[PDB]
Amino acid sequence: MDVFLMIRRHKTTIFTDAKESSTVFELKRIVEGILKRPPDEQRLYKDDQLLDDGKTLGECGFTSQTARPQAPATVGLAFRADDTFEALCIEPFSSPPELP
Amino acid sequence: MYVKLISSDGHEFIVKREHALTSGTIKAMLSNEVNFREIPSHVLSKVCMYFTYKVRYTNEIPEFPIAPEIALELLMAANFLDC
Amino acid sequence: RSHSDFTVITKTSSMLDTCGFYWGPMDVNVAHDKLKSEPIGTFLIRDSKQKNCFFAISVKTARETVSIRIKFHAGKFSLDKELFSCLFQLVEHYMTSPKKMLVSPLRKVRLRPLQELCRKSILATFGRQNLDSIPLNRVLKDYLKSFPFQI
Amino acid sequence: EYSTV
Repeated sequence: MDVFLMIRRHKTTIFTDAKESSTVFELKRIVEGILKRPPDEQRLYKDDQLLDDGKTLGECGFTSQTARPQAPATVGLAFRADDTFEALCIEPFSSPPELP
Repeated sequence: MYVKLISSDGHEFIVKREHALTSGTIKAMLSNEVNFREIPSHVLSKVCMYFTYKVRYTNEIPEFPIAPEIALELLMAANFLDC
Repeated sequence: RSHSDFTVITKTSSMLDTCGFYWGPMDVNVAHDKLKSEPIGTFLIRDSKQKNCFFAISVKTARETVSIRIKFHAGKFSLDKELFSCLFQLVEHYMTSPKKMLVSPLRKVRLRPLQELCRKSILATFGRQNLDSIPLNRVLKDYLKSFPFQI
Repeated sequence: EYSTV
């Protein structure tokens, strides 16, 4: 089935979907067309787990049951700053105020 | 292809262009970037989920969850975004 | 006749068109055949072909799909012994009670706008009474009062 | 076929 994701880096959030049988590298190819960074300058993360290029989204734990359109799964993104890849940093969203 | 939505706190939300056309307001003010200086990120992120939710299930539909703390601000955005 | 009974029926009819799960003139057979494919507890409001019956509510019970008529007597709405001033106040009552005869309404458009889903959440947490204690402007406060129900 | 309760 289809899996719905949120690819987040710094203050950028990309809403996209893919097949559960699709690979992480295919996801990097999507980010390349959007953010103009090649796949060898990208690293995708599930929580703190670095995802392998050849593993499918289903194998990485992303299932249609756990990543719905109304609750998309969060995928961390880091770019290459010269030698290495920058540390994973996802700016949190704001919070709603206290109820009156 | 894709459009970039920016919240009041500067958070960038990149969604499919066809998904953003759901909002009549966004449809009126779009060429590839729209600035929403009055909508915070936690509300605009929820709206982007509704776009995917509305477009995907437009066809027993699972309920769209809305936390009570964001209901007031989300209503103000939905009335403004016309959706 | 009866005085303010006219002002009530004309007001509910506007709210009947506002909500999505009112199907107007509908055959009893298609109402039961439509709900037989729906999960248990899904209700629906439709017109009644009877001459002494304004509206009917078709719900799918655990055993079978039943259609219950709605009586209006002296400004009060009742099902076929609890009276209610508004028809949707009657719907909300049977939706909140532990009996759960009614759970979800089968709307013509199953996917509701975000404004309606927010409105339903605003009323569920504050209530129709506190609608004027809300830090919201007139345009949004009037929208909340346009359909003030948790339905 | 109608009922009550």
